[PDB]
Amino acid sequence: SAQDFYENYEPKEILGRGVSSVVRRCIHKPTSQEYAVKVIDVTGGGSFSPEEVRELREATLKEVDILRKVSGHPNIIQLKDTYETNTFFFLVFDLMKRGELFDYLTEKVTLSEKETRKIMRALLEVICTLHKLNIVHRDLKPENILLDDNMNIKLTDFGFSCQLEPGERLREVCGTPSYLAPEIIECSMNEDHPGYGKEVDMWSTGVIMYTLLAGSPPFWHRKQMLMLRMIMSGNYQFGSPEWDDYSDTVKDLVSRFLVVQPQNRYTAEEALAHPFFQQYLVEEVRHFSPRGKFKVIALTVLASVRIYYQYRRVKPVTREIVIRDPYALRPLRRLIDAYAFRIYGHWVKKGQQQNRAALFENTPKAVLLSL
Amino acid sequence: RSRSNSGVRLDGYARLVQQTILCHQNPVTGLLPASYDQKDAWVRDNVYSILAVWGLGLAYRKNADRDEDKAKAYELEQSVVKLMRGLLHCMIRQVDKVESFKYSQSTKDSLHAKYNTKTCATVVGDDQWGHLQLDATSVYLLFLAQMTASGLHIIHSLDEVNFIQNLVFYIEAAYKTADFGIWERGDKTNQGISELNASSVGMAKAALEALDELDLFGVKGGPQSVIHVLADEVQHCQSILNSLLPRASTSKEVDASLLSVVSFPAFAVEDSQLVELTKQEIITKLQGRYGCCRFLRDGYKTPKEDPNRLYYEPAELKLFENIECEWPLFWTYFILDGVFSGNAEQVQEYKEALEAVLIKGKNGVPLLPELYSVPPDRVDEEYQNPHTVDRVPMGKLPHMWGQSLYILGSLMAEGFLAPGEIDPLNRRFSTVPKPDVVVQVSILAETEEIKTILKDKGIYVETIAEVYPIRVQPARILSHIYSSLGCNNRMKLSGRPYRHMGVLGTSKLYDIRKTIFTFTPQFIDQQQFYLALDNKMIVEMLRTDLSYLCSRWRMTGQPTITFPISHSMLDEDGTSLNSSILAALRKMQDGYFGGARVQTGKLSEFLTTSCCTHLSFMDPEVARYLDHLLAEQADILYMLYTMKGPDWNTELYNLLTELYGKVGEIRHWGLIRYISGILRKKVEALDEACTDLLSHQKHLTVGLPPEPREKTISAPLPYEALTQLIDEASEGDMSISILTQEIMVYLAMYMRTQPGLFAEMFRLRIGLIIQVMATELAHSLRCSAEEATEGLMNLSPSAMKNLLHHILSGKEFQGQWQRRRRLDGALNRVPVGFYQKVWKVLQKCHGLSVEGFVLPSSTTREMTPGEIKFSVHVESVLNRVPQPEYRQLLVEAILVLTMLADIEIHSIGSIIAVEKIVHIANDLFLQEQKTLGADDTMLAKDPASGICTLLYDSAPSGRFGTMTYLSKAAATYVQEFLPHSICAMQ
Ligand SMILES: C/C=C(\C)CC/C=C(\C)CCC=C(C)C
Repeated sequence: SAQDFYENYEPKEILGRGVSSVVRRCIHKPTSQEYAVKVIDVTGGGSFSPEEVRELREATLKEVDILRKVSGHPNIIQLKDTYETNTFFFLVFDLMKRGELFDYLTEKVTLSEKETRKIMRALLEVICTLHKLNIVHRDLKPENILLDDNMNIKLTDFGFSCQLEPGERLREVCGTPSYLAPEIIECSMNEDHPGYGKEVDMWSTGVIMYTLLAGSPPFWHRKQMLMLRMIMSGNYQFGSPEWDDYSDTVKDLVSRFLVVQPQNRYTAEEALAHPFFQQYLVEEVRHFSPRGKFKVIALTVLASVRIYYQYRRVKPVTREIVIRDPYALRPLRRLIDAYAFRIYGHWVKKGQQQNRAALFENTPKAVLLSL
Repeated sequence: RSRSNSGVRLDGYARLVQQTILCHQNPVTGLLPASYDQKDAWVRDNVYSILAVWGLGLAYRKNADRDEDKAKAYELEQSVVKLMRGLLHCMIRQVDKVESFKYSQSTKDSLHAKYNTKTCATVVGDDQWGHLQLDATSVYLLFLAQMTASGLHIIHSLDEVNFIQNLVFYIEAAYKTADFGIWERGDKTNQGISELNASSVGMAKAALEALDELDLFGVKGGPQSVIHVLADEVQHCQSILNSLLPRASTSKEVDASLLSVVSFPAFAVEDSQLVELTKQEIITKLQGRYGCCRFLRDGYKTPKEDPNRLYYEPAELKLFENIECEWPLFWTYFILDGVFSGNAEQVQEYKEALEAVLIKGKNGVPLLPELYSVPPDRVDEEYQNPHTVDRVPMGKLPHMWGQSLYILGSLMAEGFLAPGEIDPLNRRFSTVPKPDVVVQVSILAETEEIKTILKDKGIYVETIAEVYPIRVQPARILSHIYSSLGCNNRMKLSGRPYRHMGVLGTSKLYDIRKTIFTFTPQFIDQQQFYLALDNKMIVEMLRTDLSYLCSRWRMTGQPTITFPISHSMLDEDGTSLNSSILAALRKMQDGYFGGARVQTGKLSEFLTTSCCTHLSFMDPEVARYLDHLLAEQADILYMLYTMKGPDWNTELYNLLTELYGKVGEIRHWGLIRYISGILRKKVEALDEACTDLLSHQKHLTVGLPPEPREKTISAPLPYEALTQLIDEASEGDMSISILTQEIMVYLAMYMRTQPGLFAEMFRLRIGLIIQVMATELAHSLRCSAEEATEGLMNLSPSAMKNLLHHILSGKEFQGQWQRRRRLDGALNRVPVGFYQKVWKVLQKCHGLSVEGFVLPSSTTREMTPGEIKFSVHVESVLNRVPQPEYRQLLVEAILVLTMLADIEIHSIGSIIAVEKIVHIANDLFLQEQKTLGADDTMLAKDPASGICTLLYDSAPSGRFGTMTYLSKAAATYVQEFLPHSICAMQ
């Protein structure tokens, strides 16, 4: 009841908004601890018919279930308790002072390699927990990802999640279009494909990699179905000048999640085993054959020499290179993107007609207007 | 047997007060002259200067067990009564001004700031001085309430009770009235321009709360002597204080007089974060080693101003920077804040700091200098190294205002007085958290047949007749009722003016002539406007109005909103309740709606758990009404009804409110709006609506784009003039006049609830808002502009509000970015700090020219980067391009200089044409696409601007983005003007 809601919490200010759900900050009176409450209008202002009123409850009743199946894990919010009324459904969870990753990705257009590594290190380690418990999300968008004051990822809105029965593969289309895996559309356009399994989350996570490190979705174009053929066919490019400055270890791991065929996809457990997420543990013996020692000393030299060489190569900003090609070189390109999102950062929102790629023009107008 | 040591040490304080303050009290009037040179008594200064006497009298009264220390306590107490009574006679001799100011909040009808200390007469005229100082009457009203609460009998007659009651209406509109303020100079420019200062708004809020249900006769008083204060105006002052702070006004980033609002004596700020943030802002920007500057660029007695000119020219403001006179008065406020807050450290750092600026005089008594001024020779040194040169004491010696709080602070810091004795009304607890209140709602049915529709949907309601003896009335009736509070025919006082009543007033239970009264909230009133005829808007207004209630209720009992369901709130069929209201009603039964706890019930159940205010002035026009109350095609008809002539408003008959009746039932918004224009139906809260937008550091422009016809609102305008300005700016078209004010409500609605949509717009241009809203509703459902013009009249208020939010929030339903640049440069939407970034660039240049209109670097010194006047100068240059889309091209072109300016060490040292950088960028955008395979067809020129239409549609970033070509052409122009350049820091 609503009395049970106000006997423990008091909502102070409005944090965010949604289609029918409102996120509101509250104070827990017994503990005086900051907590977020999401306030879903079940009746939805009267627009919801009794079916949607019932369906939203069943979706919400299910929604408590998954958030009740996963708990105590560092990188998904804890549904502290849930209150249901005839007209609302209150869900109290942790307070994330900073907003979604979309808002952050708007502030910093291109998210740096070190920062994304721990971001997704959590997300992949999030993905492992879901797959080990056999629960797929189907909704892994950055707006579904919440960040706290220490930048820690808090995956949010398992609203589209559903627990696969052991060895069962879904058919319903759930998810905003860009972040849908190729067989999501294929199952939508054919009945022979008997469904998709838990490998769906791998593609959605690999999409964040292209968005975070480049500021654009891997496949984006303004009409709806055209994006889909880029997805199922799987035509993606680490285009220039943007994607050449990043290290090569980035590219391969991006392709692994982005393979169109599900069985060859890079599952979460081995996903964390790719060279990017390797960590330097100080206490390792690391024994090596005499050839192995010789490489290390050679590689230690090869490294030092390399670092001097790479740096010597960086071209200081001069008048001419600005005139010929600003985007080509990193410091000016990241700047143009940065002041691109300060002027029109309000023009990026959730959906298809408001994605971040609308703020980037990487192709000639003629090729864009070819068809 | 002997006097206590407290009495002995008070004698030294008695000598200090007598030798410094009480020896100047006029024998006849009890007033205090400012100084020997300024032989007049200021209302604000006299009230402040009497605090030491009042504190001393309270300190002496603590031990009144002997004849002598009873008598000196009596002297100090009645000397305070003499001054406060003497100041009452000064204002009571200007009752004509008080009566006139209540209805027309003009400077020409304001109580005089200074009076004759010898005869309580006006020394100067209504125009020979800056007289409107709402923080001077409020400092009187606040302490009058406090001194009565402490036991001082100041008010002597019920006529003076009516006068003080009428003085409440005098200071009620402080949130919507511009005034010269605490420093009698208005804005920072000192040019006779009144502005909305937080000191006046804050002071009135505290005075209104201090006078709220206060018996002016003390304990031995009755309901006839009680001052009634409406929390609508009290919390409206809060909405302005929260928006203004930490700023003092739109022209002042900070004022040290805000110490008189955040801590003492106002305590007008309820958020402790705001108090600390504003106090620390004063710390960084104002305090030095000789006090605190009143406000940045003050120059009141700076040796760089001529003491003969009463006004300051615009260029003189930059001459006062960093050499402003410093007043130790504000350090007594910090001492007083520490005593109230309980920061012994604070009462120590500002006590030793003040003790080193106090100038010893007479027989060793400390004198508080009015200000410390920079010696004329040493002005250049403080220009370079701030707040280190030795200053000389100037101005008044002693500053009788500041001297009193110094003694008052000294009295309360050495245990001779407690914060509660100087603040008997407990204003010091304004910062303690207040829990949100449970809003009681009693849904009612206008007729029995509506009760069955609600019952069929499971809604427990009483009919309008079932509530009798409790009888419900429109919010207007309550406004008429208060027009009889403070009426005195002999004193020619007409009571409270007609002001719109919000929920905080209409959510109380009213006891008029022993009959309990509940008044319907105003947003459901349908006769005034058409915002109550959209049922989707009733929920939206109700949703915010409960949210306003729960967080801003400061009365005994719980608020009670009586919500009568009317036939208009039913469906078009007439047998079903509208879904939006239907959802709203069940929402309230479950106990939560709009962030507020709603305890739905019957009006009888809430009799004992509500604010039962007894309206004693009704106890033996509106009284006469209350005495009986206690006991072919429609579209064609307007063409008929407008070709009757200009609306004659008389009986040339052969009452459009009757014609307005059916259209409210059929809810055709295009027709109903036209009737509102031709009947001149006007909203009752546009003057708080404009003020709320104004108080958030915005300038409101209503009217179509051209400047002579588009009028800017920078100061809070009263209800009549603001509406007249809108009507005159309506250039005769009645449809725009309503849409202008209709959008104004929605702008204020979103401003109060979502302040983030206006962070990129510093000037709210309503007039083009209809235009920019027309284009998107023109491109959607593709049609002509005239059809869109007819279309714009046709949407529901909620749809109109949504579509405006569709405009402001940046959500999208020629080209994509052509529609995102015609919507970004037509609203003059600029990134956060862009006006603060032009200042940096102009210091590296000689100017910024747009279409051959220069914005020189002389502006950088003239106004500060954060000055909104500077924002106007950059803005004014940027509207020299008529076409909206090209303006945004100029806008991001300006920033590509900003980002290139940081990289470039050297300065261009000449003019830069922001327009041209787009043009070769258009030219250079041309060449690359030609080389890559663009046809002449796709690269088609914009007829007026000269930019390719594809360049308008091009994305901002990318290899081929608009700001890559403009980061490209912002270098060839620097080639010719700067032959040699050095770029560093990448
Ligand atoms: C490193 C910049 C290289 C080409 C661009 C040229 C820069 C400028 C021509 C002057 C514009 C702003 C100045 C603020 C001081």
